[PDB]
Amino acid sequence: CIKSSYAPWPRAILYGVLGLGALLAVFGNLLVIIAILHFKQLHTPTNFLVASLACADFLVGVTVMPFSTVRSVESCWYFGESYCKFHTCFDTSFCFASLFHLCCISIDRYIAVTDPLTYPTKFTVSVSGLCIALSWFFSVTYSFSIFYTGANEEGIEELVALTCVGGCQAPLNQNWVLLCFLLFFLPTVVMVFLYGRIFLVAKYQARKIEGYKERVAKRERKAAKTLGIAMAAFLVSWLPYIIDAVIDAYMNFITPAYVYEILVWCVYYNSAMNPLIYAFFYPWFRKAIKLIVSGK
Repeated sequence: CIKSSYAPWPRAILYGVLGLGALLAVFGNLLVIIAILHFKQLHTPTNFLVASLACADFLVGVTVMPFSTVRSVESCWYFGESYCKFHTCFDTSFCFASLFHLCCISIDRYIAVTDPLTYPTKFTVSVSGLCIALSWFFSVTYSFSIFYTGANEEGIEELVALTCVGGCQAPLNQNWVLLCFLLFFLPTVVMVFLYGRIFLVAKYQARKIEGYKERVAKRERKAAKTLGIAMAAFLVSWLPYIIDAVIDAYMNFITPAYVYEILVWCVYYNSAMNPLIYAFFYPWFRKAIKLIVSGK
């Protein structure tokens, strides 16, 4: 439809800031899916969740990432109008599957920390399997039934570029934006509450071990930084988008297209940081990754 190219200034550093995320989310994730399969020591029921999250994130990195990069910098979608129906249905499922995987990971961590004695019996491969079969089903029966059937555009077509050629977007309407808001919100309160309880337990154990403020301070800092890193990496990536989505539906669609693409990448990018935080932050994973890179 000859839509305005909307080309940016020659400061095209964006390619070297957007493509690196795809390279990370592909290579560092494929290197994690191998360390859980080759080695026979990492076959624990709590590592299957991490492997499933890694696969769901590698799917994003290998399918949606590059096309999203091209669409965001060039603002013109040169890949055919056929894909627009499938591309918008891939990330909508994969990101929510990753969010629910994070929810079960937090639940698992809370169960392990709060209840250490009867941990093996209460959390087996089945529960790990059950967690995986629910999140995926959840990310598939929402994305397909809300986005593929085109039931999210029942009234709003005033965003001149859904009514064009070569334009693809996800303009949630008034009714279904509340459903999306709840989806993102439900698995966040539980995770925050569980991490708060874990931090309180860690502080109590640090208090018990010593006995001196100068000594408890280091333990508190150590126990708080690990949780805060994950909390920030999740919130500052997911929050920006949901806020924008909730504000244009009830609001009369005021949002320049040159920022919406930037905002979406904020949710996407959480993909490049998820494996580097949940896998590489530990000694064991860091040894296996080192061995895989080497000849052996």
